[PDB]
Amino acid sequence: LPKRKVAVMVGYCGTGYHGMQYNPPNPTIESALFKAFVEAGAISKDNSFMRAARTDKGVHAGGNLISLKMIIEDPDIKQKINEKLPEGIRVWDIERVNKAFDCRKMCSSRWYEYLLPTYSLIGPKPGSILYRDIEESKTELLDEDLESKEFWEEFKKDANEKFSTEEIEAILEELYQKVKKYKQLENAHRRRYRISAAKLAKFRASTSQYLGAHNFHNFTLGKDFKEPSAIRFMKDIKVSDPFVIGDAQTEWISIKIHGQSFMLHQIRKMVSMATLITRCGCPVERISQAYGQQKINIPKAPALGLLLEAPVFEGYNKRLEQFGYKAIDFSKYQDEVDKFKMKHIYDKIYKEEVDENVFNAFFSYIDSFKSIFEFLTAK
Amino acid sequence: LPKRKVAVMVGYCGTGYHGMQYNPPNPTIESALFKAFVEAGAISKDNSFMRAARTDKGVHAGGNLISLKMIIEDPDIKQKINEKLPEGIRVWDIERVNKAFDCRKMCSSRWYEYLLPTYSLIGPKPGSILYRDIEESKTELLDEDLESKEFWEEFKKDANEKFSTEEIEAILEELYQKVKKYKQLENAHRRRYRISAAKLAKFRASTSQYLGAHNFHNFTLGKDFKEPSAIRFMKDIKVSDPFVIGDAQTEWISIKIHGQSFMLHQIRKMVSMATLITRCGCPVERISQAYGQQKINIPKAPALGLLLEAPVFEGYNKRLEQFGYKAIDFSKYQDEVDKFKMKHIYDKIYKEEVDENVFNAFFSYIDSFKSIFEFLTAK
RNA sequence: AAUCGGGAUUCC
RNA sequence: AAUCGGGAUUCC
Repeated sequence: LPKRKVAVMVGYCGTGYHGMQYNPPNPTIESALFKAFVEAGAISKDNSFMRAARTDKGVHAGGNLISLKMIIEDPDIKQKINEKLPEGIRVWDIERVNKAFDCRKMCSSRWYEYLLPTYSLIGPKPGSILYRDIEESKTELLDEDLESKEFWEEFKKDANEKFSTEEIEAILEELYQKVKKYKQLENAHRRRYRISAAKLAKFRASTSQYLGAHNFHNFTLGKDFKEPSAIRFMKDIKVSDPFVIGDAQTEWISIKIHGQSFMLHQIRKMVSMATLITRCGCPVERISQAYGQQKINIPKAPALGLLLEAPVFEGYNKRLEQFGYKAIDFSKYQDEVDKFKMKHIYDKIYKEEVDENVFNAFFSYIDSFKSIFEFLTAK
Repeated sequence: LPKRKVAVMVGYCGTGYHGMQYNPPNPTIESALFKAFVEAGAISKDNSFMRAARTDKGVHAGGNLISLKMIIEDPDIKQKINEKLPEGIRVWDIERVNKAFDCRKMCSSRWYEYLLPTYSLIGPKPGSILYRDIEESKTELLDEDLESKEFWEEFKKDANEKFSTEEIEAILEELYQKVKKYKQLENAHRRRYRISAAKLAKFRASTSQYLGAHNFHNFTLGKDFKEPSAIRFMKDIKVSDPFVIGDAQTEWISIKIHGQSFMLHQIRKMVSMATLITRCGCPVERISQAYGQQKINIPKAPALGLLLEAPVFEGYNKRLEQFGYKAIDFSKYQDEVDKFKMKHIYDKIYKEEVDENVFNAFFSYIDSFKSIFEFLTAK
């Protein structure tokens, strides 16, 4: 059998793996793919290549690309690779490429998707360091939050009807059980929340303010203003209408992002900054100042909701001849990709939000901390 | 089938797991054991217990204890659990216990074992921040290192005979390949090393200075002097004679430690401090001052060499009646445990040292850093 | 991606 | 045990 270069389109669930890039001994998506290539009979041995995107730990992807030389001679090869692969990783197709094709260089654009529970937009709890800081803004009258005021007031109403004035604001048998029941009560109060139209409008205003070509040095752990890479371009960004899904009936929103290229954890930093602005009520224009002088520390959002929709290859497509090599279009798989998304990615995100408590953790930590200086009605 | 409380003795390889304690969704030794209990038919469902030691991520254990109620009615049950378990986790035996038995409380003592490559004792490289600091000690004449002087001089001799004055002390095709070949040369020079008797004597002197009852606040990430837990007692500690094992013919030493109880990463902090004292040549008595006033930051050693030999249960053994319940003695399995050690733990440590480059990483990082103030011939 | 020094949260 | 703010190393 001869060697033949080829490109493999793949989809996977990022949960339970240490990223896309091969990095032993920790199990990675590439490691599992390689293990499935020798079980189907397309790889030789020893060692060896490129990839469209290097998705971080836990990040899923409806679409990703690898490029390698394999024995593409068996008519039923992709079926064998899929039978030798776990249910959470699928190979959509195997299309041939040329020697000039570079997976990292010829990546024109990228489509990402972030699932976000709507209760992430509720303001901080009374008694938190961020609330008292926003309260300390009672000098310069900023924004006022009447929505989260009624939410936390209703939670305090429910707590006094379920507890009997237990000073359970202290921890380190039944007191453990009391505090756990209290935390479960807060989590259920968050999961019962239904977002308004004004909060969604503010969130979409910030997301729209992300659009265009800007310096994104404050949305990455990297060099500052006078760096080349910091300038990047967002082509499209859309926050979907909220929807309720799951047994717990949590409410979610889907943020679809279209970009040229991306920095380290740029998407998560952007989504976190948007949620932080929407939460306290800081002026939406304060996001533009994040492009400005003073460097700020914004923590990136949980990687659980991050999902790489698809990489685009406009440059390689146009430069392709009329006959001989097919174009790289991910829209030609939308049926199987949508089914796999719904089954293995989306449902896993819902279950892991309900159990692993990722998004509750993230914002219970934001209130106890650097980034407060930006959203403190003064910077 | 009725419920029956029991204690399971277990052994495992820590590589590829996130610790002993059950912590989903990350795969743990307890998670794999539970998955193997329902595949053999000893657990019901839903959820649920104690454990002798909570071994950190990557740490292996020739012996560990769990306690749970299971259906111990099938005569060939342990064989089924072992057939339903990966090769890297074994159940040695399943002996019954009483309701009073507490795995964490009645743990009398613990035997740990650390495998350490001898090249960890070689002093810092010329041009490192720690060398120049030890060089800055050319005022107060401390210790002088003639052993590592000839080692690094011989490496510089070999580099000039293999390279042609390439200023490859700069990085960020072939220059990458040049630097990689240079680093492989340094690693091979370390692996060819054979420890002397004086260095081993100094290492054993420090290890012996660990013995007795002392305040170990500087050997844990925790509270300082005026804390209760900091006082702990070491009963026995022995560094074995060096031995050469493996295809790469690396030289190792085995440090066996016997203690009452242990703090967070106490063993690794102790081993790292011993190696740090032996390396630069700081006075062995400086380890005693680590029990003293000034708090110091000592980084814990790689968890790869750490191996929990066995927990002891002297209190539960003596308080046991003459008939009815068997004593918890781990020495009754030494054959199978030694075979499993040699095959799955020790060989894995050797392979992971050669490949994953753990111990080379650790000490190449010590030279570039807080802890230098202790071993700088002045504190 | 992994390790380590500290600071913080969630599950333990 | 996991996440995050920075500082450092190893493999990339």
